[PDB]
Amino acid sequence: ASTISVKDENGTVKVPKDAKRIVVLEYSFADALAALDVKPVGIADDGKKKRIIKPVREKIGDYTSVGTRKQPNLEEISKLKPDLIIADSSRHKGINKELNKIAPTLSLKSFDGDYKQNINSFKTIAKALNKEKEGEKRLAEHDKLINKYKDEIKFDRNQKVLPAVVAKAGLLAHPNYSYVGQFLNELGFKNALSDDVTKGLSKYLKGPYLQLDTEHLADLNPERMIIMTDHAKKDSAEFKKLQEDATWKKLNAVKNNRVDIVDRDVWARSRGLISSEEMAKELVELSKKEQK
Ligand SMILES: [Cl-]
Repeated sequence: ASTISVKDENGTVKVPKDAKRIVVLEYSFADALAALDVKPVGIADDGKKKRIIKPVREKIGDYTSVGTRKQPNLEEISKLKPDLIIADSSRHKGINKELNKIAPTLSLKSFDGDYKQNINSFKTIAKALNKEKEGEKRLAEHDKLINKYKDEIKFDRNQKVLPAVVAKAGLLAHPNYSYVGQFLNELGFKNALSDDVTKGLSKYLKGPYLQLDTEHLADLNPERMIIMTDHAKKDSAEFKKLQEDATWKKLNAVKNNRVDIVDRDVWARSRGLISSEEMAKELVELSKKEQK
């Protein structure tokens, strides 16, 4: 057994050179494999086929679900007898010992990784699978496409942007160092949540995100909002109570038609090359709609 030594979040991992059958425990890792022409044999898809973004889903074809990302089914992982497991360095610390009994396991950033960190995980996966050259070519293609979309997004970058999900009668905002915040910065946007602003709102942190009630949204008053929801729906009970609020109606982004509701699976959960390409493409389309 020859191996390839790579670094992951726990140190060195010796990956067998014959690794072909791979179980992945986050969506970004499934994108990484598909980009490299590898079909994972198992995926923690939360029991929802639609959670794997369409172009990735269709490329991979049939696979076996190993259950939720929160609590993967180790019986199902062990039954697959994989060559390699790719686990999330934040989600899967608890099961790491058990996973290592089953197969060589890489522990890589996804859930707690920003845009660049997710890219890096992709690079580690490419190296682990003796596909470094293929990964370089794919990433050069990706970067060229992202920059092409950047140039095609017509929005005025001086309109500061707030990316957020809906939570508890307000917005749970993704700050400038989040995956979404950093990606928007890559596209030349200015996050409304500057470092100073976020410092001044930190008593409202809930882990990685900032809870903003309508009072604090009104104070921030970002020129643009991107609200990520399941199925890109805007008629949930929570969001409707928010949209009915008097302070909401006075917001600069609301009055001026600069609030866009986008798909949470694509924008927040996927964290892949294909999904970030689709996020950028969507911004181009939105920016080209009848100005009105
Ligand atoms: Cl997620």
